[PDB]
Amino acid sequence: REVAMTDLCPAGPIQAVEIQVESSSLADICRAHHAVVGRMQTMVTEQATQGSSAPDLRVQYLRQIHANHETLLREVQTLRDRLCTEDEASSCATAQRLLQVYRQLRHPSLILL
Amino acid sequence: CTVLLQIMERESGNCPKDRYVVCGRVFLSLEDLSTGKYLLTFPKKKPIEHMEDLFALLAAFHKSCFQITSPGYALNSMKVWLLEHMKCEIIKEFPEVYFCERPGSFYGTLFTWKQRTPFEGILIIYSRNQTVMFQCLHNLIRILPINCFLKNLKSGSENFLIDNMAFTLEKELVTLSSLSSAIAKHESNPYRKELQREKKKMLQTNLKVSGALYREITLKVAEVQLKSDFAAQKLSNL
Amino acid sequence: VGLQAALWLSADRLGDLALLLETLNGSQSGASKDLLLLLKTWSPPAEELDAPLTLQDAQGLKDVLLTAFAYRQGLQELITGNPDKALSSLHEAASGLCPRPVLVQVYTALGSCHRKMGNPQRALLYLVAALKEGSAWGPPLLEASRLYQQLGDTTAELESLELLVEALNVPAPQFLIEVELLLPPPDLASPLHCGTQSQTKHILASRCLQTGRAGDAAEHYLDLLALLLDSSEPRFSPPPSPPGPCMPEVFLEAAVALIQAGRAQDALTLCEELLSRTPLWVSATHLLQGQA
Amino acid sequence: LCIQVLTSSCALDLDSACSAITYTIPVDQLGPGARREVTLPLGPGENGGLDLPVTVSCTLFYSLREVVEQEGVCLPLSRHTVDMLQCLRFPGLATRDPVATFLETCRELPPSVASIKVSA
Amino acid sequence: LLEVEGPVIDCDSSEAYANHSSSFIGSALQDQASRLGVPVGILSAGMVASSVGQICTAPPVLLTVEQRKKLSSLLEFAQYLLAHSMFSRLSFCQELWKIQSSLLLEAVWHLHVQGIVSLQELLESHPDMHAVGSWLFRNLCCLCEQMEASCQHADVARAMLSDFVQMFVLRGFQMPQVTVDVLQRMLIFALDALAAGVQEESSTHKIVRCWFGVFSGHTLGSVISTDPLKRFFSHTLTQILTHSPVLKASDAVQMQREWSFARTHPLLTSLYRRLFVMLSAEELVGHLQEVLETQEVHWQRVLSFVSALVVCFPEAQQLLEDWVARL
Repeated sequence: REVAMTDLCPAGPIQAVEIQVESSSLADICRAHHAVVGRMQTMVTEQATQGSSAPDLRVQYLRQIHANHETLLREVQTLRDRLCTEDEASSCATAQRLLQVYRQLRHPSLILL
Repeated sequence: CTVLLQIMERESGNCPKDRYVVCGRVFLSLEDLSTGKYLLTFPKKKPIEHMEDLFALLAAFHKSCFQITSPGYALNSMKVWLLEHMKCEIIKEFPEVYFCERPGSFYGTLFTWKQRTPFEGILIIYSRNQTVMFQCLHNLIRILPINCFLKNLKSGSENFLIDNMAFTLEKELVTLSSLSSAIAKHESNPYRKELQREKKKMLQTNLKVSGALYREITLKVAEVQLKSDFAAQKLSNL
Repeated sequence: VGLQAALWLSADRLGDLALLLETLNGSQSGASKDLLLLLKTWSPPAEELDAPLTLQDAQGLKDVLLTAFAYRQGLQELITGNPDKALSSLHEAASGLCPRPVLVQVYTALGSCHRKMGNPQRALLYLVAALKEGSAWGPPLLEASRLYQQLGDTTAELESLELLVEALNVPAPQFLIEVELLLPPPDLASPLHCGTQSQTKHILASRCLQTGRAGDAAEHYLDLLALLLDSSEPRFSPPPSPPGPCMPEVFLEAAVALIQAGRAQDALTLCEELLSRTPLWVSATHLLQGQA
Repeated sequence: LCIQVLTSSCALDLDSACSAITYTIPVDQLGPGARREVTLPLGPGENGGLDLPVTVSCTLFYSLREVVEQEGVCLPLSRHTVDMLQCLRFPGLATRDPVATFLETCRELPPSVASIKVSA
Repeated sequence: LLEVEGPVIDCDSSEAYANHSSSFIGSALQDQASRLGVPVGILSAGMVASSVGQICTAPPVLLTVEQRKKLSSLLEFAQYLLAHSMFSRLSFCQELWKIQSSLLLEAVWHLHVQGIVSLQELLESHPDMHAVGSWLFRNLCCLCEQMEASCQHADVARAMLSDFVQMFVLRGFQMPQVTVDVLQRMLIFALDALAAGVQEESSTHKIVRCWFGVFSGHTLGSVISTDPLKRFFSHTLTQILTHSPVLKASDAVQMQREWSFARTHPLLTSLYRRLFVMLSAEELVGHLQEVLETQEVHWQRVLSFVSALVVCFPEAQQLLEDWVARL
């Protein structure tokens, strides 16, 4: 799906593309993302050669992302402390928690510029 | 035959270091087997004093790993089920390993039992077929307490997979934070009226960010997305 | 024999029990006057062949008797004051069938043993284990109170009693001889006795008043005395009790704490109310009324 | 030829029942322009469960002895990773683990989404 | 170790200088914890804290020769412990504040930047907030005394001080009462240093100098979004105004000669200039009208402030006369 995202870039976005993967199974989403990110990793290495100079991004955007990330980070870190000291458990509902922190990030994972 | 040990590293994505080692050369013949000397044939060779016999049984045999949780009793039936009902001999050089000497269908079967939080524990069965595994679990669940929740583990224990998942997220979110930190460093990179205007020009806000730096970090991050997708499939089956 | 010994162990006829088991096993086991060797040595005979059904078998009864007897032996040795003989039998309760309420009580009991031996840092581990595994976490907090008293860390002691007060608010069987039948109702002196919210709230306020936080202690006293006097509608709060100090002494302590707080008019009202409701405590009533 | 199919990676708490399967076939009189073909299973024999990515790696081994310290050499031909996108099947365009069920018996939602964005 | 084991350092676990490998010491921790019935994270955290006390004792805020080597080796061991899930963070912070005197601000900054705890997790994990306030105030004062012993040490000291101020202004404007109180304490110390007394440019003037130096928002404003940084400067202005309204004498006329621009201290002048840099003119004038309408005043600061204001901003004499006429 072609998309135009005004507030990634300062002048004009690029008319970017979006791959999307729906399914029942979160496991098959993990696998499909693995795949598609494999591909993009390879093609951006292969096109560091031609050097499409990848325009210069805004800052409000970056800090917006940054706070959204540094809440989830401390959440995960306290979860790990609880696991270390056997305070809560290591059985479950932690699994269902971490697989929502996962899902949080896999939606627009790696917009690529 | 010739025996060839290949080694391939996983960290380095250049596929650089794929070693190999020719570790030997195995001869067999029917004249050798007819004198025993390499066979494993049950009961007369019960008392295992060459450990290669044990590793052969642990390689050939069907392996299944169960987790046991009693949520409302305790778990001390297991050593008893193993030593009395199954009449197991522990191996001396490896005391985590019990060998069944109950002379019927279970003979040969090998267990291990690793206990953790005396409610929880884990059982591993090496059986020669899968009906013997079913038989063993019939006998077990007939002995245990009433609310006990067996669970066959395909890809490791949930306690291990929760750590392997939480590491892979606190690596990734650190990397996605490093993005903004290294960015912020780049973003950083009449007389009184004159000084005021000069310091304004100094503090003219850097609204823009180097794309190529962002790119380096998006690859740095993509490798960690990959690690976590693996770690999540391993835990979302379970 | 399992059933007989369950009756005799619920009714404390251990002299008859051990004699029965000496007769049952070979009388070569004659000088083994201990029970917890005879109960183990006692070996029911069969894998229970294709015979008439039964709700319970001899091993599922023996695994119950051993843990119940080991707990009982351990609590007796503790209260009688031999907390090195406890640990053996109180580990033999947990090294066996143990429903997880029996486990929580074994852990508090072992916190108690180590506190008595002078090992607070070991005792805290067992009380923490009990808090974690249990859904009845009064007695652990109580034992911790006693332990911080033994040390001196009095604000911590008081915080533990506050939590216990919060914990006494919050609240299935089987057609099968369980372990929670062969346990007794706990004595007063045991570490597993915990009173009722009224008694415990007075304990909190007493131990706060001795320590010198009279405002907080008086607040706790009024929040106690309301639960005895204002209560007509809900379930009735139990008496602080006959062994404990009677009503008038409580009014007196309340008025003293209230004076120390600086609420002399409220102390006067309490004393006048007591005199309206109705000795030594009257002379003292006039005394506190004077200091007001 | 030495082919080796390595299942899922990242060594676990519990050593699995099959960390890898390996095939070897002798090459005889291949010559120039010729072509050999081998089909291998990768797919679920147990449980109906295939874990991805799976990497299939071929190599060639030369033996000094056969024409007449341990002696041979390996050489590293290719390495393919099979991922989901090669394993999808679009049918209109043209089961419940047995041990788990065993244990249940003896003892007796939204669509998930992923996306990317890429510079045109 | 006195009760379970009969009558704690890495030497104990590692058994008398056998080796130094991470996995060796980690297995030692696991075994010792198996003996004691404590979980491994608590042992490992308490040991790391004990060893930090040792290191920072063995001979002031910073430490740079060989203490940094010991500490960075210990910290690269702590990261392995964390990655293998054998390091309780909160336990570690608690066992640090138990020590609390042996520790140095450079140590806690290293902890922060190398990712073991963060300054926010430390300061939000001490029971008595006042003790942390005083501890910071002392350490920050000795730092601003430092960063003039060398331009080399000044780099690290300015790095950690800019780090601290970034974290403070970030949290306490977007507990954070700790943060705001630390900043107010710094302001009040500086006001009493300049307005109330003499300095000789020997001690405490260097302190207020370096505080205003980090306060100058080129190092800070780059990273920090200037929505909350604006509120920081506004509350800073108000707190410079309000505090110590002595010399409220309405006959404070001849003291205008002594509040003359050249006589008012150059650091007062510079801070006023910088609060003008990071803000705008007309909003400042309106805000000043409202504040000086609302609440009591220290006239010295306001008079030197207008004295710098009118010449600082580009042609706002008419806009000053405007609210004077309104008043």
